[PDB]
Amino acid sequence: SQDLLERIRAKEAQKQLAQMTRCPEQEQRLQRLERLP
Amino acid sequence: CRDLKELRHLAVLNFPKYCEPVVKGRDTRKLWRNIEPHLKKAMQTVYLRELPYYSKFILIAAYLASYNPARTDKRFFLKHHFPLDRLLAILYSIVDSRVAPTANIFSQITSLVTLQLLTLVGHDDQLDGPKYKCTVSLDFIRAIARTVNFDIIKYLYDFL
Amino acid sequence: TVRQLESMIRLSEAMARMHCCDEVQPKHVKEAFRLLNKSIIRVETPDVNLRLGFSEYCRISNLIVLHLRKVEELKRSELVNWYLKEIESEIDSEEELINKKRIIEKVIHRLTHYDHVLIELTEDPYLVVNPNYL
Amino acid sequence: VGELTDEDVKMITSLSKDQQIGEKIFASIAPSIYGHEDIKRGLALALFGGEPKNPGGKHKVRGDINVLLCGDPGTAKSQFLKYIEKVSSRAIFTTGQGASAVGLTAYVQRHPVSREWTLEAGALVLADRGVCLIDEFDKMNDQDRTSIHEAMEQQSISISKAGIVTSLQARCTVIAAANPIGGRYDPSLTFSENVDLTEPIISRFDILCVVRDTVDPVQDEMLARFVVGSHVRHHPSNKNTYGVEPLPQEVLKKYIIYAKERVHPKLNQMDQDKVAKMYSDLRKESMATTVRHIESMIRMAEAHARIHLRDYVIEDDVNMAIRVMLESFIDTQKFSVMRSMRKTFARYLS
Ligand SMILES: Nc1ncnc2c1ncn2[C@@H]1O[C@H](COP(=O)(O)OP(=O)(O)OP(O)(O)=S)[C@@H](O)[C@H]1O
Ligand SMILES: [Mg+2]
Repeated sequence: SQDLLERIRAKEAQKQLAQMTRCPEQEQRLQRLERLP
Repeated sequence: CRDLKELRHLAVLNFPKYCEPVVKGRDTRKLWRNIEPHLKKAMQTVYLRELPYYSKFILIAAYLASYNPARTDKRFFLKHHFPLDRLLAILYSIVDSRVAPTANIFSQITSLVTLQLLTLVGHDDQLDGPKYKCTVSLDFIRAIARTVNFDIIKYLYDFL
Repeated sequence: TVRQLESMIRLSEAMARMHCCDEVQPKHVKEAFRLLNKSIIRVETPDVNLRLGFSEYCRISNLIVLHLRKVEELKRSELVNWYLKEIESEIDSEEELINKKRIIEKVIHRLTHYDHVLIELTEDPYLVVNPNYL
Repeated sequence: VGELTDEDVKMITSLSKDQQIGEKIFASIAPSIYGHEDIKRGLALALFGGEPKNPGGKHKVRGDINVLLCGDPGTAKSQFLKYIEKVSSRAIFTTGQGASAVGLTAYVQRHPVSREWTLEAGALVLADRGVCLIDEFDKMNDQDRTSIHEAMEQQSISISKAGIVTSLQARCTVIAAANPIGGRYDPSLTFSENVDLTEPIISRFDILCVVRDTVDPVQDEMLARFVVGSHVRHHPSNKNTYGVEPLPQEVLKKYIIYAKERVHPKLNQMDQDKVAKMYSDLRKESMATTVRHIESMIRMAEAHARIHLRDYVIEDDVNMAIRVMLESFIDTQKFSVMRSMRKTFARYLS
């Protein structure tokens, strides 16, 4: 059913949002770390 | 159409065609598909319920004289660069053949006046300077010009 | 003139390049046709009664008329189910789904009872297109 | 001529014996443009050129055709001019705004080093034996126009400046483009009224072609289909009315060169009575509304004979020249009279 698929998508989105609750700067430095040399 | 009388009249007229498909053999889709084009044709008319040769030329000349300002007349007819005389000159210019001023053309003019196609403006006693107006719809004049093989749009100053 | 035809071809190619597509698709043509047509344009269209824009209203009307006319060669609930199936690529939350259901119910009712483009035939009434909509 | 390969000559001769050589030659010009038979016919006829003559060494009769193209916007006149620019072995392209009287002609200047009077050739002088193209001729200043008539009529320029009097050859074929005043051609007016040019300038021109815009759904379909097909064909990644296959561009160029440099037709079988009666009728119907028109028709027949590579002119060339000249003449008249002209001259147009 459409509702089940949408609820699964919402759960995945919430899990990914909890994953990205980590500070964005942590990756930005990493980005810059590839540009420094 | 919100008129109760008119809508009831339409229903009375169109019911026999409504009831044919079931007689031929509660099928809503079948009835609607069978009946839609007839309803459209009926809705085409909600509230509604062969001239002689020279008469056509007279009519088109009158239309041109009425709807074309005089200043441009020569611009459309003189080979090098409303009153009755203007109509006569325009008619003489349009027709490729030499037409003699027989009384029959005047009889045609008067008959057209009687048929309420051309309206007389001036006094009835003044039959030396008469004025006329043309009351023909543009679609009618285009159709008659098509039946004559004449392109009136090329001469209408307003359209140009 | 032919210059506008060349402009239309150029616009379709520009749409194709925007989407990084190696081939041109008719969707780009349909998109550019509006832009070539519009000419005189207001600053902003007024809202239509929660409010919805005039362009979205026309889009929904066009979609529903096209589907009904295609199926001609339906039911209210079935048509709503089809619409929600077609718009699944945009909805991402339950709230958006219930909002879309509200909007489509309101639009279908409004077309049925105000614009007369949709005609009811006798909880799941049959819907037909007014035969004079193009 | 010496550089020509004998294979080129044999191919040209094999083409000449074809009964439909004219049709394929006309269809071979502007493949990318749809329709417009009359304009390409006239331009090809001018391109092949006539035979210049000097009867007695007392007066010189030009063997050149000057073409004027008046068009409503959207008819690809510039495309035709560009194609003519590319095809010609010798060609110069000029625009209306950037062409001054001094620029077009040779002018006297003091040399920066030695400081003696010297002549610098203009566009027309370098167009000698070639072709000159004028774009937006309606933008010409009248003062700049004045110098044009001498070169148009005599194909020679006399420069009398700074104590130096010189004569220079100006035998060139001139193709001019023009747009009607107001941007739209009015069929209810004379050709003179629609174009902001004096009568002598038009008189110097031999062929006049007016192009209008009509809303015809079937012609619109044909135009759209041909345009989109041409667009598909000429993609860099991917890189007729007469029903005849167009000739290759190189083959056409070689044919043009050989015809220009070999054929010299003779008008020994022309019936003077027919042309005299036609010219009397032309006088009648022109005063009702000249000799150089006769001269233009004569050189037109000569060019048409050169197209078929015939040392002598057959009367069919005369008939076709009469037909196209009459078409050009009636195209320049008002609508109220062109119907009568067509009725009167239905014998020749059929
Ligand atoms: N009959 C036609 N067939 C094919 N392509 C055409 C035709 N008419 C116009 N076009 C296209 O339209 C383009 C632009 O036309 P133009 O040459 O600018 O118009 P125009 O008739 O020369 O009027 P001007 O000089 O520009 S105001 C051309 O390059 C062609 O690609
Ligand atoms: Mg152009």
